[PDB]
Amino acid sequence: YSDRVAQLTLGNSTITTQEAANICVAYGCWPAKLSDTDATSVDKPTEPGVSADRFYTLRSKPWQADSKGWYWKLPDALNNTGMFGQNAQFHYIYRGGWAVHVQCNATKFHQGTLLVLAIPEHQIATQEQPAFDRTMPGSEGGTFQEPFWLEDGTSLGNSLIYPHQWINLRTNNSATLILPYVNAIPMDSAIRHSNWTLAIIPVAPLKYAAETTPLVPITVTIAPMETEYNGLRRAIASNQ
Amino acid sequence: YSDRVAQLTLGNSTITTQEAANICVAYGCWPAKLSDTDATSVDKPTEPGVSADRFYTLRSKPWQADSKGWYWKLPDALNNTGMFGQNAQFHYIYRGGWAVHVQCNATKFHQGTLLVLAIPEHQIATQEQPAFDRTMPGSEGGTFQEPFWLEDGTSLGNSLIYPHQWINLRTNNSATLILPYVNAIPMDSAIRHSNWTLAIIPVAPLKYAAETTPLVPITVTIAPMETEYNGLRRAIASNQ
Amino acid sequence: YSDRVAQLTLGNSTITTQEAANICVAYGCWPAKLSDTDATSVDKPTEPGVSADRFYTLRSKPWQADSKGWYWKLPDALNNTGMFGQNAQFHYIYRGGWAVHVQCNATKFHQGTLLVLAIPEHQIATQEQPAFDRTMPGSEGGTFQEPFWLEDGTSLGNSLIYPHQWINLRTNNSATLILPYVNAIPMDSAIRHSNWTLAIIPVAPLKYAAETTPLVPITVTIAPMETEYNGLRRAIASNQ
Amino acid sequence: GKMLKDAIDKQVAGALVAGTTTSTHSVATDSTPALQAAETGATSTARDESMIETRTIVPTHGIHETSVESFFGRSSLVGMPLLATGTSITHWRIDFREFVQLRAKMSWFTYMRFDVEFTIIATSSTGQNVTTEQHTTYQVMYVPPGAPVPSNQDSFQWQSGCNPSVFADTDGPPAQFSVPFMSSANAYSTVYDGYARFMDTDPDRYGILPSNFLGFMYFRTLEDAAHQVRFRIYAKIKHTSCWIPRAPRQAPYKKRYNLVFSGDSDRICSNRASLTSY
Amino acid sequence: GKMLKDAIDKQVAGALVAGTTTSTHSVATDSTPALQAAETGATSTARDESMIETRTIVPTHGIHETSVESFFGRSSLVGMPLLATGTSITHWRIDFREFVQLRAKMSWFTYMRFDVEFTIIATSSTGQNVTTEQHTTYQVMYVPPGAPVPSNQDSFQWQSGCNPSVFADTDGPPAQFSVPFMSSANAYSTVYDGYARFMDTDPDRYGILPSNFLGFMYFRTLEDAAHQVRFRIYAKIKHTSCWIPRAPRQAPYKKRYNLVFSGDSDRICSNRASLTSY
Amino acid sequence: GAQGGSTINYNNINYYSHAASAAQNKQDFTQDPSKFTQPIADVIKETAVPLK
Amino acid sequence: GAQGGSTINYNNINYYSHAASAAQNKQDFTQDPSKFTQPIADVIKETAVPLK
Amino acid sequence: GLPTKPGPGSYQFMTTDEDCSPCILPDFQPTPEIFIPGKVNNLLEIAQVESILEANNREGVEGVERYVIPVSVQDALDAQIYALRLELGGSGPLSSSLLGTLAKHYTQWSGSVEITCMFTGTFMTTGKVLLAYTPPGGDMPRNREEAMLGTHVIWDFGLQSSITLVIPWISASHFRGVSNDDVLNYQYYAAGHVTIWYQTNMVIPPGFPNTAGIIMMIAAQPNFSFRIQKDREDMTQTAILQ
Amino acid sequence: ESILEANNREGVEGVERYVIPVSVQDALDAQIYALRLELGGSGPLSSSLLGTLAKHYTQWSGSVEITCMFTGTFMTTGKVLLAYTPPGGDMPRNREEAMLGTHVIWDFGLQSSITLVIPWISASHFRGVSNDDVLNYQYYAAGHVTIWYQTNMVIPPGFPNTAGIIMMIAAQPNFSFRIQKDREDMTQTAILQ
Ligand SMILES: CCCCCCCCCCCCCC(=O)O
Ligand SMILES: CCCCCCCCCCCCCC(=O)O
Ligand SMILES: CCCCCCCCCCCCCC(=O)O
Ligand SMILES: CCCCCCCCCCCCCC(=O)O
Repeated sequence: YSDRVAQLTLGNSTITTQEAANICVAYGCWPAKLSDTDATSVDKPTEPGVSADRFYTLRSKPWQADSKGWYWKLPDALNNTGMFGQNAQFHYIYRGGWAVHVQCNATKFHQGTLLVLAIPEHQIATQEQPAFDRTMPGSEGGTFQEPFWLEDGTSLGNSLIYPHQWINLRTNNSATLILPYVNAIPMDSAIRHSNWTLAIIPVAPLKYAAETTPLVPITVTIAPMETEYNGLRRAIASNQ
Repeated sequence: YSDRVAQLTLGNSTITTQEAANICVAYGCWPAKLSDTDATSVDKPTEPGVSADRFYTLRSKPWQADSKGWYWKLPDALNNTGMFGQNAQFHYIYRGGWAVHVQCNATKFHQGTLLVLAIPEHQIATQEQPAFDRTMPGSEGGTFQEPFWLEDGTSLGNSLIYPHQWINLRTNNSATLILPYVNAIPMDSAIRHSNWTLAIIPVAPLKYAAETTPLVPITVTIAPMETEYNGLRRAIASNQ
Repeated sequence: YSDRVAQLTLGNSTITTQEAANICVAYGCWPAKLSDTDATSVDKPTEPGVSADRFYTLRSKPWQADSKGWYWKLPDALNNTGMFGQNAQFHYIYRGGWAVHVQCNATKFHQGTLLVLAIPEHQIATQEQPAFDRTMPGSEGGTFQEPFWLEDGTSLGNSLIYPHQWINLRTNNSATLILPYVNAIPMDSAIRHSNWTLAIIPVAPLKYAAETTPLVPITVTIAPMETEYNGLRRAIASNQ
Repeated sequence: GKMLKDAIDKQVAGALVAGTTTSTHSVATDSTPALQAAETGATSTARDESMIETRTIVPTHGIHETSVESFFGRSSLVGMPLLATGTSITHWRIDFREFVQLRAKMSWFTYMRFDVEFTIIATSSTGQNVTTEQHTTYQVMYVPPGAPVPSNQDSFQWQSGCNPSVFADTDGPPAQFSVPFMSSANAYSTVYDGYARFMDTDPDRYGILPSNFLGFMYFRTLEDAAHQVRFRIYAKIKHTSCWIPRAPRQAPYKKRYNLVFSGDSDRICSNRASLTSY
Repeated sequence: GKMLKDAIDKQVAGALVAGTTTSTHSVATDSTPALQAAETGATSTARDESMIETRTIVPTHGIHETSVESFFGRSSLVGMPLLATGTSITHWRIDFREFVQLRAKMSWFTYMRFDVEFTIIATSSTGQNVTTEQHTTYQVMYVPPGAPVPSNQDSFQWQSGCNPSVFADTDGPPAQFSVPFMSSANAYSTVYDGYARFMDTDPDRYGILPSNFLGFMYFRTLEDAAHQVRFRIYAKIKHTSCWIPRAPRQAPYKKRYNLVFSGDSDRICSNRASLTSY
Repeated sequence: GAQGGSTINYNNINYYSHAASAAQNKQDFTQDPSKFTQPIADVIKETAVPLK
Repeated sequence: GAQGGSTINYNNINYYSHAASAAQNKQDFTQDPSKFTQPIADVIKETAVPLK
Repeated sequence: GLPTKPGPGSYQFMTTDEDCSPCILPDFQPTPEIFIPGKVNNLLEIAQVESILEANNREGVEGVERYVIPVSVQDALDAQIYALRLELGGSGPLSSSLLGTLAKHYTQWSGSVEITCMFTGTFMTTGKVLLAYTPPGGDMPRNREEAMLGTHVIWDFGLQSSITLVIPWISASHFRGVSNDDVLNYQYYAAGHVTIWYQTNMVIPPGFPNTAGIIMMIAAQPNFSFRIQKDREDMTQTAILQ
Repeated sequence: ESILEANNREGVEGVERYVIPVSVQDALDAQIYALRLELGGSGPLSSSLLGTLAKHYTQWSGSVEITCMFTGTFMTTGKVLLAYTPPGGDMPRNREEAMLGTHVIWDFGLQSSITLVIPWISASHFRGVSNDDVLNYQYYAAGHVTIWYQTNMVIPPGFPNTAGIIMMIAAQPNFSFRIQKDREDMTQTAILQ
């Protein structure tokens, strides 16, 4: 009856929103565990359960007048966080989906629109091949410099092919996306490869009913979903 | 479940409103074609269909502080417009109903109330018998000079006997009326006689939460409904 | 019993002739409406009925000693006439057939023969590509300059392949042709394309039993048949 | 197998001409088959048997050489682009109007729906146009309207990722390929009494139906040519539907994109000095 | 026979486009199909019939020219190695990234599983690049990663005991061969957001997925060439599976092994002087 | 057809996928000459007088 | 297919051993546009209001 | 590989080949066929349609007037109106008609032909006409006495304006040659003569037009056919059209 | 659906080309936007998902829909007229002329977005994608899309007097393409290294 009110409970953690639009389920595919027919790695996976399948909140971002956008690689952004981070550090290979929740509230006296992209295999470039601090920026995420080109020589306008929602401040204060695992192989290393990029790009700029511009943060909350890990060894934190 | 949201599709044209009140259907009578028992003219009518049964938008009016009201004769106001206008020009006699939609949006920071009358056989007078520029004002419509007397020596207060809605800015931004054909004969000439008058009269004046008064237009959209025409000859535009 | 006496009733209009030959029905195909299997345009057509499906009389032509012939494009010739003309002006595309009636009476003291061609897709040329005043001459029609070549580098003698009748003054005073819609597409624009040309060419010259040559007019009467129109917009009169 | 039965169509040409029944003499006021009226526009209905005394004739002659398929179903030249050695590139605009024999055969009808078999013969020659030896691959690229045209022999347009191409040898067998009915319309039009554009009545756009025009064939050699190459482009029309027969072209053709003719002397057949002798 | 039935697959392209149902006028507060909410990320559900009064249209148009198979199922140039006369040896690194038309077509998807038909056209020419006569066999050897590469025209690597080779004539018909889906992965990847190596984050190994790289084609003439040979390598993608559509490439390609673009003027479509006129 | 008289009898075998690839059709199709020779509302039988 | 309308009907005959040798597949496969156009947990029927 | 022996005719291109050939656009799906009036399946449907003879081919007559044979009030008996060699080829009046222009595309013909004549005088103008067909072997008939010995119809001017002379297929062989090719002696195929004579006279009331016209029309009968396509003689070009 | 590069005015760069301005008007019945309905060429539709697919094809058929999303404040009101004019003439000059065509009227409110369905209205079953001049493919002119103020944009005192529409476009299920062709703007002058 109301797809404007949602509650998301994973593990010991629960999100609510009174202004959602709906929930985007990418490609209509809920995250799912790997079947014996597609699996190759012969060791028995570790499935950590609620210790890792829970919402984690990243540090907030201020939405400024000039903001071009922000992005996070997954699992990259959560590789140093909690028991997800530890399971990803201690295993050679990892698989799983995501529950992404972007929060940004403002007033009925504000206007502005965010585009919230989950982009699979979002390889990035500009006039130059990017360094590690941009390809794998960590929990703090990176920023766009070519938001029009979607950092990749394509166009932002056509990125609605990717799973997305909007945050249009007159309508909603939050976007929710459920992401299945996407890859060309069954499992893959968490430190060497980013399967998804969460991208939040301002399209209509942020305007206030006065010239005094109070602080309007954007906040990202991400839960891993249906995770497996194989290849247990020592903990390795980054591909460097 | 919601009579505040409406959609009206006639021909190649569609209206929407997210703040309607309901739809007024005058005398509970949906427009209908003329039956063989009441008809007198022996020739086979032309029924133009979607070429004429569609919404037409008149030019908008500014709602000013001093506004006394506006009025349009029907079919008079549409006699020079589209294929309705052409079918009405080329035939001696015409019959049909109306779908009327009055639009006026303002803010939650505004107040004011419009009365939206559909008055059948609205013969008008003042201290003098009126000229043609007031009895048949065309697409631009006329203005009231005696809104209290409803231009006719009656009273505005008692005109709620006529089919009506209000536009009260705290509640709705649009009024919709469906009008059946009304006459004492089966068909009648479009250029010589006006069966209905659409009257929009301010009752509570327009007030703004500041002294700076931005432009608040009123806009009329009218669709003919269930039309027939008999007596084909050359096209005659006006009774002059 | 008598194919010399005919009556043609379309709309509010009726033609008679006491010297017909027969009625030519081109390709044995009575005009017919467009079926859902061949139609492409998705909007619901306007079918004006009797308001347009009626005989219209063009201005008459004098048959002179030197006359080479006359021609009219269809729908071109009727595009500014009546409710046919208005429906053709207000729609992007049009389809329909024709009922053509050529009148020319003279005496039992006269001789002469007219050929009455309905030529589909009659693209014309001479020593030069023709201007608009000849390709789309309007209600007044055009005149042949190369009647032997049928204005098109073919021959008049072979144009009996086209639907035709004769007016041989010793036999008949009128020719009637019923024309189906012909095109390579389902509908087409009335102002940009002429599907048929009505051509009236003297073959045996007009001779009188005296040297004093009274006025012998030719008169064309054309009724649209089974018409549809799609693509309603403003009225556009010509392709210029 | 039945699946291979799908790729076989048994098709038969066995329609015969009409026969003749014997008839005898008729002396009556009842039946007058010889009296006609050409004013109606109908062709005479009178037959042999009703005009003279006939014998019986069993029909034996076929009609298949005048079926529309057989009449159009052979190859004819439609394009002769010359590839020079300066740029080693040429093109042919695709329509059947450069060469008069096929165009005049098509002028018997208004609308025509068909497929096409194209055949390309390449011939190398010297500057003085004497046959010469040159073995080289060439490329024919179909360039549809809106695709960028190659400007040189080495243009990267000849990649041909989306344009179809045929590669063949100048001294090999002729390239050949078929094409379905490609018009946006439901038939092609041999003649067009209209304008190519709205809001325009320029004489150069009268009689121009752009739905007949499917674009261009472009031609290069894969290396720079040593001698000029002449491509001869043949089209055979097949699987043919035809509507609305016309008076066929009689005056010679003069222009590719309109029906202009001389019309100086209004006659077609030759003259004689007297109608009552040959 | 049923055994030959195994080598035949009856396959059908008869999927049609959606039709149209007639509709009538609607005056209600019940059904509002035109009101949408793009914030959800769903595309509009409103259809023709619910927005205007429609007629009925029977579907007649196919969709098969935009099936992924048909869209990729033609040959495109992917490699143009030049064999000089000094060493008579050349090679081409195998990937579809040198020539932009096929690469841009592939950029509509993330993962792609296909087979390949390769076609090789060899052309001989002079130093000034004019076509010339040269009849000689050439050898194309597939050299997979870890196999030693030939260093000369007479290297004993061209034995080819384990590398597959194709031998064809420079002035004969084009060599052609098919290839199954060879990736160690379960699809190829058009784009890769990762590093080619552990313990390394060099920019030159970002976006490099080495499971797309199946090695090299090496080319010699079987004798020492008298004239240079240009091999044109065409690939047709077939039996195609595609996953995860993307925003297609819009900026021109600049490098073979990364997505770098200029991005100096942020626009794609052309400009006008006013939004309310053309 | 190893010959009946004027009957050519052909098995068109198309080796390619598209129907447009097939060779030319050898069927004789129906002839309706009267849509062009007798294109008139009222039939005029041969033995009758045409007018009246 | 010697023609139904827009139905190409092909017998792909592979002469070689490996399936990869076969020509291109002419089947039309299932289209599920709604995994991309309606990728939302709660279906929104066309006649309803989307939000709430 | 299957052992084969390519034989003679390998790699030739014959313009009348009936072979399947690879489609350059194998995934294309054409627009449907819609109904159009007047579908033609066989060009003998056109040949059975009457067309006007360019019959008044006298030197000096130009334009539409070449389509009307003069007919006058005679001052002498049994006069000749018209003479015409029965020929589908050559360049005489039959050559420019619908049947004649189709015959330009073919080498051989068989079957009966009909000629329909329409009188164009005033209602009050009377006359009787003899239309004769003379089988070959000799010359054109010199007088009406000789012409009447052949196949002939006698035409009375009246309410029914037109007449048919059916020229029946009378022939030693099943087919004739369309052309009159001299080097090849195709005059062997001479097909006879058509002549028109005054059977009585054209008679007029005082002061009426003393000259009227016949419009001759020709078409093929249903027993008619053509063989061997050939190039049309008079459809030529000296340059590629631009 | 994908976003139209609709604000293609000379001087607008980057993400801002995706937002059509909408302002408080001081005059009645003003025009917001004008757009020639074309899958080919280089105008705003050419860079969208549908437009970029059309770059690979020669011919098209079917209905198209345009979804518009308003981005003003919650308190900002307005009514908008979206018109589709079938071909034959020019772009409609005033709202009186544009309303004679297919059109929807949009009320800003809780449901943020509207659809104007541009229905397949066409003499022929297919049109040409391109506007090739030498070949007169303007024959295939497909009409006009225009946007008008139906009433006005109205704001509370001191709010932003300018907001935006984000236009979005997609094909309907009755749509198709024919004849693959090379993409015009995907070129190279050298082999990539
Ligand atoms: C090269 C492959 C695609 C080429 C398409 C060729 C189709 C040609 C049909 C020509 C029909 C119109 C003839 C004409 O305008 O005179
Ligand atoms: C020569 C026989 C073995 C060669 C294998 C060729 C397979 C090529 C598949 C290329 C897929 C990746 C395309 C790319 O990286 O851009
Ligand atoms: C390679 C498969 C061989 C099938 C071909 C068999 C011969 C073709 C059939 C020809 C049918 C018509 C011949 C005729 O009877 O005139
Ligand atoms: C050498 C064995 C001959 C077998 C080949 C028979 C012809 C190939 C079948 C083609 C099937 C599809 C053709 C079609 O109907 O369009």
